[PDB]
Amino acid sequence: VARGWKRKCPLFGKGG
Amino acid sequence: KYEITTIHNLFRKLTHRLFRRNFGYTLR
Repeated sequence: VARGWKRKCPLFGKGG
Repeated sequence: KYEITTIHNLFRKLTHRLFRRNFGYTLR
């Protein structure tokens, strides 16, 4: 049930 | 604001829907 860490490349990546 | 979503993912007891409804709906 993990789609926010496997799809969020630019987000979880450097978006933070 | 993602660490709290990744750490809670291991907490089956903790209701986490912002990972797919907030961090997942983005797909759309």
